[PDB]
Amino acid sequence: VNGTLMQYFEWYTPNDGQHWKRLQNDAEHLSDIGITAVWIPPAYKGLSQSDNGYGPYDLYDLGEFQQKGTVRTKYGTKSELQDAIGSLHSRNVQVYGDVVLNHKAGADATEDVTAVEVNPANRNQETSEEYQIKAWTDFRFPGRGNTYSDFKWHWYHFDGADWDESRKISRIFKFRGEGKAWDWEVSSENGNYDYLMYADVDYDHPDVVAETKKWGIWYANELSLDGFRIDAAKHIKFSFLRDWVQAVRQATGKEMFTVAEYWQNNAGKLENYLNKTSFNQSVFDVPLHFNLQAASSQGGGYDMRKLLNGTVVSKHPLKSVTFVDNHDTQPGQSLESTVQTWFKPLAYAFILTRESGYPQVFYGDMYGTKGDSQREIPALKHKIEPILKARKQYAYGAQHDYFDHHDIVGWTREGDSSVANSGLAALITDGPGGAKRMYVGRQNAGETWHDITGNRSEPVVINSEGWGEFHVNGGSVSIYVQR
Ligand SMILES: [Ca+2]
Ligand SMILES: [Ca+2]
Ligand SMILES: [Ca+2]
Ligand SMILES: [Ca+2]
Ligand code: NA
Repeated sequence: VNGTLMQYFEWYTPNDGQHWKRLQNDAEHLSDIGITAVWIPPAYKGLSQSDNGYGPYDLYDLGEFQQKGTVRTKYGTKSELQDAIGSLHSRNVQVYGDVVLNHKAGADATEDVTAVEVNPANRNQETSEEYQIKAWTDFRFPGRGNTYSDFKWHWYHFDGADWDESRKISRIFKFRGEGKAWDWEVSSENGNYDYLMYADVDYDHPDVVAETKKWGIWYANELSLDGFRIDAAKHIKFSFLRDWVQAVRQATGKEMFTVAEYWQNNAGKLENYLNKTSFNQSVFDVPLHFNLQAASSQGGGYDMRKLLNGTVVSKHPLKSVTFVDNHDTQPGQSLESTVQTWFKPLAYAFILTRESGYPQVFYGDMYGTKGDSQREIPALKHKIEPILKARKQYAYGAQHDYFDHHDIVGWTREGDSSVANSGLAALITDGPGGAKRMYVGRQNAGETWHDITGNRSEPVVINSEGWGEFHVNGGSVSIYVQR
């Protein structure tokens, strides 16, 4: 059966501490609709209870130690998360944990550090003489003590930070120590993009490297994780991420599927990351997201024949996780670039019914986003579920592509003899509707097919040769399958 990932959170998921309970409760629904793996938000204690997890304070605190004035994380307690995972597993759904290793946030105290400022546009350039700062680098874990790990962090485990408590100024500070330098290889944007936010981990420090691998193995074993989602990969030494994934696989003996968030609309840079990590991990198909977003925003003017241009799925399908939107691209967020609602079902058809790539459904698209703009994403589950059913029950067999018109494009799947009544014919259009003759396999001759989305009520009969004349409404999607 085809695999389908679900990102199970959005930016505005509530800080009610009930998200793991929500997931546990949704396990049956997710398995029923065909989700086979869930990517959960960072599960460890952030700089505050309300942090989404991307400002992690203590990786070893999964919502079980009193730190930051709370036991639970934003999402709930450790036991609640373990219950959610147990429910998913009972329904043959896997769980991928989010791994936030770039930086640490929320230090317990400052320390005196010799530092230099660097150019924000070229971090390889020092722009001040050395001076003393007070940086937030002492991480002591007062509520955990030595439980699980007696490692304590200090300035020297980091390459830099962006705040000096002495002068109360925000700059990119690079620390001075013994052979300190920004890590390589990382994205070359801004000269060296090792530094992003908070206190940047130094992946040159041998103790840090060993400790982080130890943590990775611990985290997998503690939650019985089936794989990982790596946050902010372009800001972390690539050979380190390569080795870290391998270390966890060696210890567990498990596949440990991993997808990295390498946030760059550049297929060539994404391919470089794949090479530098020995093709041991997938990447999100950032270019495809941007293409889909472009099509959704040009009011019909986008050349739909070009949807696959420059995408990772077109070049390294087996290493691509395709997606429509995420918590960073949703309205009001840092990488805001939302696929417009009218086009969203078309985009889901594109990632869920095509043969290549590992598609990811976004919780915010299914259930809606709860931000404060007058342009939040509505709950589109009623439009995505039919497309998920198309994936689960019909998207099998040989695929034929029809990227042959500036608005109306489509593809078919012939079905597989081992999946009863499988096969489909999909059409999408960014402009006025119309028709397209497409081949669905001579073995489907004479069959009555119908649009599983309900957008069109008229059935299509496959002729004696395996060709059907399919129809799509304007700015819409139709996916035809056996009646
Ligand atoms: Ca370094
Ligand atoms: Ca970094
Ligand atoms: Ca067009
Ligand atoms: Ca058939
Ligand atoms: Na670093």
